Amino acid sequence: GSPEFEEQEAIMKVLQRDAALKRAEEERVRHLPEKIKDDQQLKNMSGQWFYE
Amino acid sequence: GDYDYLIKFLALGDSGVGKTSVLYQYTDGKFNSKFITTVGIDFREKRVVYRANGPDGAVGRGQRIHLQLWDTAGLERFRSLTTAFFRDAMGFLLLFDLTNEQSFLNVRNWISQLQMHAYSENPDIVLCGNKSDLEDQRAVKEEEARELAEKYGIPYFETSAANGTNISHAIEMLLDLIMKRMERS
Ligand SMILES: Nc1nc2c(ncn2[C@@H]2O[C@H](COP(=O)(O)OP(=O)(O)NP(=O)(O)O)[C@@H](O)[C@H]2O)c(=O)[nH]1
Ligand SMILES: [Mg+2]
Repeated sequence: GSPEFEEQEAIMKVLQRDAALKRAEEERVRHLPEKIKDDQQLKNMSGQWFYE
Repeated sequence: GDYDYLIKFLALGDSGVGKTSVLYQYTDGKFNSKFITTVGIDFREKRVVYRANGPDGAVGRGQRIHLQLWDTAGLERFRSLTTAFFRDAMGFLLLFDLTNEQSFLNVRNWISQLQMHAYSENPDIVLCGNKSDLEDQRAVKEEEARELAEKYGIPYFETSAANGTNISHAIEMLLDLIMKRMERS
């Protein structure tokens, strides 16, 4: 491919890896209520605190 | 998924200052001498245990952290892409090159960009003066960098991605700052 195209290809692979990590993290957060039911700890562990 | 918190940081600074090397040294304990410039953006990961009050004993106290360490390109052709990623980072590792005065003089401009585009106007930043192993090529005086860091109220570490000096220090500091912010809020 052109350099232009190869650059987008490379960045897309990074974005795909990030997407996989995000899905894994989301599945972890889904299962938190099984073990922790204090909603403040859930907010912390889930990362929701970062969005207030 | 055997961890407790996903913490996301981002490394920024001019092209060539050592952002990729710093992160790779931290996550893998390795260093490459050949300059392989970053194609827009990349990230690395590391699983660590955060212990705010020091070592525990028989009862495990630590918080298991999965670190995602975003690695941005410094060249201006990627500036819009990399700026887009500033808003989702919880804290910043801001680098300059001890052997390159201009990268240091650009620190004020990078901070201004973070204040505009970060999640907060006053985000947690750790300043790293990198390539400390290259003393014969040094162009930035420690005291000058400390003075700058002092004005902004940010920690300053002099680091080497070559041998690892102060790398874990700088990143653990940044981790401590965001975990305390979580505690605060
Ligand atoms: N001696 C020494 N060389 C270093 C150090 N950090 C990085 N380098 C070298 O400096 C060059 C640039 O490093 P790199 O990590 O690629 O910089 P970058 O900030 O990621 N560049 P870009 O933003 O263009 O991706 C490489 O040749 C690398 O080996 C350091 O602490 N000591
Ligand atoms: Mg790089």
